[PDB]
Amino acid sequence: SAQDFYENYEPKEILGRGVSSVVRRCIHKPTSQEYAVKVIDVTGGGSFSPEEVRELREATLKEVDILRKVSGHPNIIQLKDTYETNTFFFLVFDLMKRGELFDYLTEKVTLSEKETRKIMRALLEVICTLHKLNIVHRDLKPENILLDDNMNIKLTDFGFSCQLEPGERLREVCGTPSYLAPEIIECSMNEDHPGYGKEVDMWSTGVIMYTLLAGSPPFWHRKQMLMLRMIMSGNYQFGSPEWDDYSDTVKDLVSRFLVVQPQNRYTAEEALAHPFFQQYLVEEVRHFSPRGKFKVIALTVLASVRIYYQYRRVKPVTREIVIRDPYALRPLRRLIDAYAFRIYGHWVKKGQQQNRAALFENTPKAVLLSL
Amino acid sequence: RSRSNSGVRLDGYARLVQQTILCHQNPVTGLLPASYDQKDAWVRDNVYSILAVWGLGLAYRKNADRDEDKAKAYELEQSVVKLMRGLLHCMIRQVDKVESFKYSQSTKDSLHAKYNTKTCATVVGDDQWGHLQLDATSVYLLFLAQMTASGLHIIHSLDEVNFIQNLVFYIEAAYKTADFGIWERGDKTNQGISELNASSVGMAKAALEALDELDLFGVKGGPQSVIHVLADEVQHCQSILNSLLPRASTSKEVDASLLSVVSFPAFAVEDSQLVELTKQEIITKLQGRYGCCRFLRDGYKTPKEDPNRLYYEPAELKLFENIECEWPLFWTYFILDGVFSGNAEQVQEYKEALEAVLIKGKNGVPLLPELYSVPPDRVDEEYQNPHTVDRVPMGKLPHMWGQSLYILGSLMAEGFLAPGEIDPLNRRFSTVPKPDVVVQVSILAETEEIKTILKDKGIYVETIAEVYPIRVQPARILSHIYSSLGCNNRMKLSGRPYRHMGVLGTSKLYDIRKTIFTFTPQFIDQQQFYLALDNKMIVEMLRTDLSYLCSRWRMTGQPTITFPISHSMLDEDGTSLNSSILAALRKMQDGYFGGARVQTGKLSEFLTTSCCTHLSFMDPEVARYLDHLLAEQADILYMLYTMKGPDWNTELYNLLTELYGKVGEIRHWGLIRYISGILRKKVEALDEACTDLLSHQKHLTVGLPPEPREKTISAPLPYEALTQLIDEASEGDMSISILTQEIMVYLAMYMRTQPGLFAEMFRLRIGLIIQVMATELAHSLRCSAEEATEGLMNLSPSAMKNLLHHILSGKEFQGQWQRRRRLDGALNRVPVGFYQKVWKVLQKCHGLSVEGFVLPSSTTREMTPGEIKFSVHVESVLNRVPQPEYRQLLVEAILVLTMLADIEIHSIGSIIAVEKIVHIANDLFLQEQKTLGADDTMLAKDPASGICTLLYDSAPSGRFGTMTYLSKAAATYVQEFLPHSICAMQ
Ligand SMILES: C/C=C(\C)CC/C=C(\C)CCC=C(C)C
Repeated sequence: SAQDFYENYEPKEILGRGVSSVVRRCIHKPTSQEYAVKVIDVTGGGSFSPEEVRELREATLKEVDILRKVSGHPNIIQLKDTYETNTFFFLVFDLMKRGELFDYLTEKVTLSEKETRKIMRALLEVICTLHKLNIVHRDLKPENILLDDNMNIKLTDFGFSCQLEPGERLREVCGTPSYLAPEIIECSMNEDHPGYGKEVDMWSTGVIMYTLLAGSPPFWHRKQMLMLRMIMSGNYQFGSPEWDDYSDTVKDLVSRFLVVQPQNRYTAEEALAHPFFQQYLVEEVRHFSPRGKFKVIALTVLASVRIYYQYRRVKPVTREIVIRDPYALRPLRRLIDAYAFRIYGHWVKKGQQQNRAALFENTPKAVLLSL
Repeated sequence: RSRSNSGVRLDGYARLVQQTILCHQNPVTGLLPASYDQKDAWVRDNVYSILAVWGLGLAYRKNADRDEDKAKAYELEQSVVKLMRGLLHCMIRQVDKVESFKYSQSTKDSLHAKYNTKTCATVVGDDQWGHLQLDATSVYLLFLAQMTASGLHIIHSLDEVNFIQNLVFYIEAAYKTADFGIWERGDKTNQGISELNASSVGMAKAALEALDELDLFGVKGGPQSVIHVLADEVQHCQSILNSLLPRASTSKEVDASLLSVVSFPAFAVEDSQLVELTKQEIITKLQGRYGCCRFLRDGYKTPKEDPNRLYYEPAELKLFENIECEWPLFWTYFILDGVFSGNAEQVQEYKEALEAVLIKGKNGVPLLPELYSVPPDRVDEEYQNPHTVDRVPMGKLPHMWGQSLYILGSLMAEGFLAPGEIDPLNRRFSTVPKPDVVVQVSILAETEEIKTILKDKGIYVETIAEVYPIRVQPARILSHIYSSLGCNNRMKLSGRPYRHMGVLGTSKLYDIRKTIFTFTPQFIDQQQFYLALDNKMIVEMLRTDLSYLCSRWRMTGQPTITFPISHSMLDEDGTSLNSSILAALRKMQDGYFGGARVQTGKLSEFLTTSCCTHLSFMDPEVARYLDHLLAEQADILYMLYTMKGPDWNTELYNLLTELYGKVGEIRHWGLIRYISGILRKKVEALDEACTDLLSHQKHLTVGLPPEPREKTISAPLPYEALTQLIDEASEGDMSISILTQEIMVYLAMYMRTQPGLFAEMFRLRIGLIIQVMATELAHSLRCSAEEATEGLMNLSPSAMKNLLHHILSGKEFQGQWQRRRRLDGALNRVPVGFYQKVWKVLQKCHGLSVEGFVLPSSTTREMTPGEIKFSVHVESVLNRVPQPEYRQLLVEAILVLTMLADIEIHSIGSIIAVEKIVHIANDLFLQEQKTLGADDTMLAKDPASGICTLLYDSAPSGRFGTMTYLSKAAATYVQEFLPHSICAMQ
């Protein structure tokens, strides 16, 4: 009841908004601890018919279930308790002072390699927990990802999640279009494909990699179905000048999640085993054959020499290179993107007609207007 | 047997007060002259200067067990009564001004700031001085309430009770009235321009709360002597204080007089974060080693101003920077804040700091200098190294205002007085958290047949007749009722003016002539406007109005909103309740709606758990009404009804409110709006609506784009003039006049609830808002502009509000970015700090020219980067391009200089044409696409601007983005003007 809601919490200010759900900050009176409450209008202002009123409850009743199946894990919010009324459904969870990753990705257009590594290190380690418990999300968008004051990822809105029965593969289309895996559309356009399994989350996570490190979705174009053929066919490019400055270890791991065929996809457990997420543990013996020692000393030299060489190569900003090609070189390109999102950062929102790629023009107008 | 040591040490304080303050009290009037040179008594200064006497009298009264220390306590107490009574006679001799100011909040009808200390007469005229100082009457009203609460009998007659009651209406509109303020100079420019200062708004809020249900006769008083204060105006002052702070006004980033609002004596700020943030802002920007500057660029007695000119020219403001006179008065406020807050450290750092600026005089008594001024020779040194040169004491010696709080602070810091004795009304607890209140709602049915529709949907309601003896009335009736509070025919006082009543007033239970009264909230009133005829808007207004209630209720009992369901709130069929209201009603039964706890019930159940205010002035026009109350095609008809002539408003008959009746039932918004224009139906809260937008550091422009016809609102305008300005700016078209004010409500609605949509717009241009809203509703459902013009009249208020939010929030339903640049440069939407970034660039240049209109670097010194006047100068240059889309091209072109300016060490040292950088960028955008395979067809020129239409549609970033070509052409122009350049820091 609503009395049970106000006997423990008091909502102070409005944090965010949604289609029918409102996120509101509250104070827990017994503990005086900051907590977020999401306030879903079940009746939805009267627009919801009794079916949607019932369906939203069943979706919400299910929604408590998954958030009740996963708990105590560092990188998904804890549904502290849930209150249901005839007209609302209150869900109290942790307070994330900073907003979604979309808002952050708007502030910093291109998210740096070190920062994304721990971001997704959590997300992949999030993905492992879901797959080990056999629960797929189907909704892994950055707006579904919440960040706290220490930048820690808090995956949010398992609203589209559903627990696969052991060895069962879904058919319903759930998810905003860009972040849908190729067989999501294929199952939508054919009945022979008997469904998709838990490998769906791998593609959605690999999409964040292209968005975070480049500021654009891997496949984006303004009409709806055209994006889909880029997805199922799987035509993606680490285009220039943007994607050449990043290290090569980035590219391969991006392709692994982005393979169109599900069985060859890079599952979460081995996903964390790719060279990017390797960590330097100080206490390792690391024994090596005499050839192995010789490489290390050679590689230690090869490294030092390399670092001097790479740096010597960086071209200081001069008048001419600005005139010929600003985007080509990193410091000016990241700047143009940065002041691109300060002027029109309000023009990026959730959906298809408001994605971040609308703020980037990487192709000639003629090729864009070819068809 | 002997006097206590407290009495002995008070004698030294008695000598200090007598030798410094009480020896100047006029024998006849009890007033205090400012100084020997300024032989007049200021209302604000006299009230402040009497605090030491009042504190001393309270300190002496603590031990009144002997004849002598009873008598000196009596002297100090009645000397305070003499001054406060003497100041009452000064204002009571200007009752004509008080009566006139209540209805027309003009400077020409304001109580005089200074009076004759010898005869309580006006020394100067209504125009020979800056007289409107709402923080001077409020400092009187606040302490009058406090001194009565402490036991001082100041008010002597019920006529003076009516006068003080009428003085409440005098200071009620402080949130919507511009005034010269605490420093009698208005804005920072000192040019006779009144502005909305937080000191006046804050002071009135505290005075209104201090006078709220206060018996002016003390304990031995009755309901006839009680001052009634409406929390609508009290919390409206809060909405302005929260928006203004930490700023003092739109022209002042900070004022040290805000110490008189955040801590003492106002305590007008309820958020402790705001108090600390504003106090620390004063710390960084104002305090030095000789006090605190009143406000940045003050120059009141700076040796760089001529003491003969009463006004300051615009260029003189930059001459006062960093050499402003410093007043130790504000350090007594910090001492007083520490005593109230309980920061012994604070009462120590500002006590030793003040003790080193106090100038010893007479027989060793400390004198508080009015200000410390920079010696004329040493002005250049403080220009370079701030707040280190030795200053000389100037101005008044002693500053009788500041001297009193110094003694008052000294009295309360050495245990001779407690914060509660100087603040008997407990204003010091304004910062303690207040829990949100449970809003009681009693849904009612206008007729029995509506009760069955609600019952069929499971809604427990009483009919309008079932509530009798409790009888419900429109919010207007309550406004008429208060027009009889403070009426005195002999004193020619007409009571409270007609002001719109919000929920905080209409959510109380009213006891008029022993009959309990509940008044319907105003947003459901349908006769005034058409915002109550959209049922989707009733929920939206109700949703915010409960949210306003729960967080801003400061009365005994719980608020009670009586919500009568009317036939208009039913469906078009007439047998079903509208879904939006239907959802709203069940929402309230479950106990939560709009962030507020709603305890739905019957009006009888809430009799004992509500604010039962007894309206004693009704106890033996509106009284006469209350005495009986206690006991072919429609579209064609307007063409008929407008070709009757200009609306004659008389009986040339052969009452459009009757014609307005059916259209409210059929809810055709295009027709109903036209009737509102031709009947001149006007909203009752546009003057708080404009003020709320104004108080958030915005300038409101209503009217179509051209400047002579588009009028800017920078100061809070009263209800009549603001509406007249809108009507005159309506250039005769009645449809725009309503849409202008209709959008104004929605702008204020979103401003109060979502302040983030206006962070990129510093000037709210309503007039083009209809235009920019027309284009998107023109491109959607593709049609002509005239059809869109007819279309714009046709949407529901909620749809109109949504579509405006569709405009402001940046959500999208020629080209994509052509529609995102015609919507970004037509609203003059600029990134956060862009006006603060032009200042940096102009210091590296000689100017910024747009279409051959220069914005020189002389502006950088003239106004500060954060000055909104500077924002106007950059803005004014940027509207020299008529076409909206090209303006945004100029806008991001300006920033590509900003980002290139940081990289470039050297300065261009000449003019830069922001327009041209787009043009070769258009030219250079041309060449690359030609080389890559663009046809002449796709690269088609914009007829007026000269930019390719594809360049308008091009994305901002990318290899081929608009700001890559403009980061490209912002270098060839620097080639010719700067032959040699050095770029560093990448
Ligand atoms: C490193 C910049 C290289 C080409 C661009 C040229 C820069 C400028 C021509 C002057 C514009 C702003 C100045 C603020 C001081």
